[PDB]
Amino acid sequence: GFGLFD
Amino acid sequence: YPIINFTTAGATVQSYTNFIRAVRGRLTTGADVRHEIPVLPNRVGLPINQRFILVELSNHAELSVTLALDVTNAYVVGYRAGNSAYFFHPDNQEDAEAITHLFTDVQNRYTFAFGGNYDRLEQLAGNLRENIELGNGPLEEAISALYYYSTGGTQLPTLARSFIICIQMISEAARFQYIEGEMRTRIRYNRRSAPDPSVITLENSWGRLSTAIQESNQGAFASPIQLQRRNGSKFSVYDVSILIPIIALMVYRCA
Repeated sequence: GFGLFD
Repeated sequence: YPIINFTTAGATVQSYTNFIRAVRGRLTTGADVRHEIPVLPNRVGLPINQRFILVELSNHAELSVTLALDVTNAYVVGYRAGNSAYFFHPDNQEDAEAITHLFTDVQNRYTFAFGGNYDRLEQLAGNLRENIELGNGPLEEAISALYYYSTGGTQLPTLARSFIICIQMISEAARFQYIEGEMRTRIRYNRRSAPDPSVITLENSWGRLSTAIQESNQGAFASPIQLQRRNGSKFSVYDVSILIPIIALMVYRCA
């Protein structure tokens, strides 16, 4: 779920 | 108060991960969870004997310091090294009274002139968060620095840099699975590096996130909250779902 920052 | 221990000596991804999970598990009761996100205890009415948790850090140098964290915001309010304890300048009388209950058997107590907010620490350190490396090497250094402030060996700018390292690798990592993740990656690859804008902007927005989620309309935000990607570009979040993997704890806002 850390994809929003890429 | 409960004591949770971590050592940098022989630290692994699993031992850091388990440490952060223990801190979170001792900060919250787990009874109060909103949108799958745990809420910290409400300051109003919180008995003093439930106010703080202690985090005992040790390192390869065989030195130890104990940080005190306020359970209401997961943030560091002071620390002990040997027979000395040191507290950031409290914001008000009630928080001043509260810290008198910490480290009470220590022979020398000091309250710094400065609070523990980042703008103040970054000025004292002469470096912003984007220019201070994090990781197990920095944390090892930071634990020595806070210890040697009690002996006269650490100067103020290094002490402030060392607070900044500890607060991000402990308090912010407990607040955000994303930030716990950044630290796990540094330990995995045996790297030290500074946080990118995404990390810095989340830290800055934790209180506002807590409020936007808790006052949301069944998860939908009354207005957007701006965050930043790793490359510094801005973007808007409109609802809680996309933040559930990101934020681990919230400051209490409403019943």
